[PDB]
Amino acid sequence: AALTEEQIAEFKEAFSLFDKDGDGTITTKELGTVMRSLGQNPTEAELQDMINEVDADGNGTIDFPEFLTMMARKMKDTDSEEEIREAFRVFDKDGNGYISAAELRHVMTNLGEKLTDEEVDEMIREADIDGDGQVNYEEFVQMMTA
Amino acid sequence: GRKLELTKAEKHVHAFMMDTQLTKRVKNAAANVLRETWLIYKNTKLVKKIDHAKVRKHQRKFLQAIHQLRSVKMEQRKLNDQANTLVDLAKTQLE
Ligand SMILES: Cc1cc2c(cc1Br)NC(=O)/C2=N\O
Ligand SMILES: [Ca+2]
Ligand SMILES: [Ca+2]
Repeated sequence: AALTEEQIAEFKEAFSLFDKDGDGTITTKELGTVMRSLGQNPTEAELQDMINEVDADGNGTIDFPEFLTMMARKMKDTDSEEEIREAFRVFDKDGNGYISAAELRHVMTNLGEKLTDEEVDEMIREADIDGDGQVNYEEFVQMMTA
Repeated sequence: GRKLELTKAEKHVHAFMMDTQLTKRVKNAAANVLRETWLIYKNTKLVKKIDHAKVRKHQRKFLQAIHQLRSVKMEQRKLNDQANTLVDLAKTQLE
């Protein structure tokens, strides 16, 4: 657990994503707002647990010191290839490892936040490696995570 | 930068037993797993004649304790991924 001086200043900006009113401390109410804006639905007890796991002095909120000290233990990352491949698999109707360019355009222009037809053109240009109108999403994901 | 990488999950459940409610739940359910495992074993292997009504009672209490422990473990995994969500959000500022 070592943080560079550069990581410390960047995590100060990060603290403001949570400390919504800027009074220097993260409360359960603020974490609920943050978590719901990320599309999750923690219960009150779950929010209290998140606070309590980091709140070193037991005053009920998280200050930047406690915030920063716990980030120091959580810096290890790992690749997302398999999880991304599983998101593509949601749209593999026949479970054959393929999604047609036509079906990918349909998905991307109708579900989620969506892409424009121009943006989907660029994505398919990269995703349809063999030029056969079909996306082998395992290979596409392996290219993007290489 | 980090590109598509995300915070690595801890390989084994090991967190949030500060909750007290989760800690009490684990202690009581685990003790009941021990209790009902013994009482099922005694009543199926250490008696002259099996009392099946007794066996059904302790099988009911056994499955409830086992599934209570499963419920705690799933709640620990949920809490751990909620916490990793917050870590991942903070790490977007490293870019
Ligand atoms: C950024 C952040 C991380 C965490 C937390 C609260 C905040 Br904010 N509570 C936690 O247990 C945790 N990581 O394990
Ligand atoms: Ca605040
Ligand atoms: Ca505190």
